[PDB]
Amino acid sequence: DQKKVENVTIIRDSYGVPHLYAKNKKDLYKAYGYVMAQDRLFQLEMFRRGNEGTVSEIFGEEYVTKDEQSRRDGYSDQEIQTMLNGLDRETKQLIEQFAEGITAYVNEAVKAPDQKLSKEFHDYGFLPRKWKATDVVRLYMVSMTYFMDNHQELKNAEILARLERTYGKEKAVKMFDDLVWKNDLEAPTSIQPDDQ
Amino acid sequence: SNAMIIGAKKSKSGNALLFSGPQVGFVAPGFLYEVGLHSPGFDMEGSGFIGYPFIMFGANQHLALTATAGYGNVTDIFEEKLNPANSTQYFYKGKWRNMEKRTETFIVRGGKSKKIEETFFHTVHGPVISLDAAANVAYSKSWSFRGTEAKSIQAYMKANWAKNVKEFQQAASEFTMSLNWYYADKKGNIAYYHVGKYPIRSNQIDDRFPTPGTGEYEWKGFQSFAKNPQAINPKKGYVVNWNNKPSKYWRNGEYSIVWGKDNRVQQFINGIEARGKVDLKDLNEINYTASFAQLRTHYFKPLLIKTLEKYQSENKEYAYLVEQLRKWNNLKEDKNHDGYYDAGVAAFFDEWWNNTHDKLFNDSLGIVSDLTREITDHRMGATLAYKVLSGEPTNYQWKSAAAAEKIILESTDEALAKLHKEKGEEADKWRAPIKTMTFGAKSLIAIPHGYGSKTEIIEMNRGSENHYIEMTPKQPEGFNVTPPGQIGFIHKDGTLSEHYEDQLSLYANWKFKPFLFDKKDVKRA
Ligand SMILES: [Ca+2]
Ligand SMILES: [Ca+2]
Repeated sequence: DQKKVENVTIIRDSYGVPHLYAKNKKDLYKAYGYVMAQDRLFQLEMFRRGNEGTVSEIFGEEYVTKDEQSRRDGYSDQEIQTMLNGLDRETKQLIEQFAEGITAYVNEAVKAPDQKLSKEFHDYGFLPRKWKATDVVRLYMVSMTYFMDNHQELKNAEILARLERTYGKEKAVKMFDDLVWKNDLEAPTSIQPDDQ
Repeated sequence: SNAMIIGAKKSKSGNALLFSGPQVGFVAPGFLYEVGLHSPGFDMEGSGFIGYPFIMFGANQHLALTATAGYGNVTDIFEEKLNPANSTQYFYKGKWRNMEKRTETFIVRGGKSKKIEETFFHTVHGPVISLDAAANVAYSKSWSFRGTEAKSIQAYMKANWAKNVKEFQQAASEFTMSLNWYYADKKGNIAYYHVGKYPIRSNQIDDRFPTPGTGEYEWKGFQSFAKNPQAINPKKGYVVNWNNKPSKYWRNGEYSIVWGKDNRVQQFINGIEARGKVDLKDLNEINYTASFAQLRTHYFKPLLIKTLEKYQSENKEYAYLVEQLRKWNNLKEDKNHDGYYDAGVAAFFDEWWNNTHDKLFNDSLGIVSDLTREITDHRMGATLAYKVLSGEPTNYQWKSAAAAEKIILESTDEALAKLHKEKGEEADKWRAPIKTMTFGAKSLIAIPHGYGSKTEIIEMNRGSENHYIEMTPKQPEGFNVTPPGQIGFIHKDGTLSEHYEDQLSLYANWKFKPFLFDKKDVKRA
């Protein structure tokens, strides 16, 4: 079906995918946030809580240690705002428009909660909050940082220390070099060095 | 995550091709969000991770893009030397320095609400993640992208707005986190970039372990983007990736365990090299193979076969096993959907491998296997096990060649004995029940975001979405699937959106929906 939210035409195809037709990027990115919230508001809320370390407010003590890790390694709102302030002014404005679109749905849903707030909000007995551009950065960080963050250096130190104390240093060093190599020159690569 | 880009000379149609397969798990609502974006000079269709104001898997008017996790070295742990008189002080560049202190309050739902308080610490290097009080040490964590995550968002938005290689490469140069980016355009070009900000480390330290934090071993800036692995129109005519190493001399310190001689990207290499020119149907066949392959077969099944053949005159059961192993297509698949893997010998091979890995390492690494099993039996490859069993050079002599051969044989006899006892002597009786999965309520961020789905589907070593894109002269064309469905809404009364899980059947049955780009096609979909 085709619909008009403000000055943006939204065409939803047979799988429900929204196709947004806007006259400029400011309108487009507001509609982008809006349709995402229409479709996924509870998921967005919980992903944001994940980054903020406030899941235990909803799901209890089982998520306290996860909340603690998220706050330990995370950023304050002011720190994220300082990040946004360093972007190109147009980019920052579009992230703000995206948050304004999510917020537009939040406001609509909280005014008509029995029809537009999803079952999880009713079952867990809380309301979604409005969004700022800093919250959009939190959505990015909660998932993308997972693929970058690891403590394997600490695991490796423990492997080496535990091998040393049982086998001695000379043998432990050789074993570790086979476990965690410096460079396996036979590892398959996506490009060859002549292609650089 | 896997990806392929195919240049014009390797494509049947002469058009560049792109394939995406991000592996972010399987949840309902899904981890991805599909959309079409259209404003003047900006037309783009595809998906991104939930909440992202940009497309990561898809195409604009000019170019297609995708990404896989880079596994580049962007996190370092610093070992801080603490003041024995004050554990909140660490030594750095000649003086005791004070940690930054932060008190955080956590409200916990009982049951009523509880208020917990914890204190968190920062050093010059970053957040304190661990304490070894017994050694007067604190461990802090440095990310090369600390404070530049918003710049990475901007770089991805610029990639969406880009119209050519130069603009895309400019965006790539601004991205600060470790990803592989893949590009294909309507002019026939393809391009690969290992993006991220990679620090210049001290040459006095072993980068597999934590760095002393006393000030003599600090990062010395970041290397230029021109030093990141990258290629435009590589001579081979294509790029494939399944999180493997970018280039021969590119290192990633503590996480080298994912970039060894035995690596799962071999499934994609094998499939592309087995073919001449390819089309999207070929790319889908390669995805199918990778999704169902028993990955240890590539290097370990020839070794097993060769060993059994040396002794099949002695053991009359070995000739049969060799015949069954040779005819097996190396997949754990269920083509007739009868709920059992089609090749009985795959059950034998699974058990053989489990037995072999245990015999190889239990008597030396058993005591550290809580840390090493995840290395030696890694999902991307078992390089050390292969080197030991094949007699190739290793730093430590884990097993003599004679001992390695005895392991292969003993593992065979034990696996076959168990199958004969419990199933019988014909391989068809060994067929194992398929492993299934559901699109559940908890993603890799490890907190619930919904109620999931109970629909069971065969397990596939496969992207959470797939796009297949051909950059034709007119426009991007192709097909995709984005399970479980577009819309995560469940009504208060329990009614699921009609689009909550209407792509699960497509996903499970290797069917796809058309990639829509022309507005005239969008209105009739
Ligand atoms: Ca590191
Ligand atoms: Ca079957």
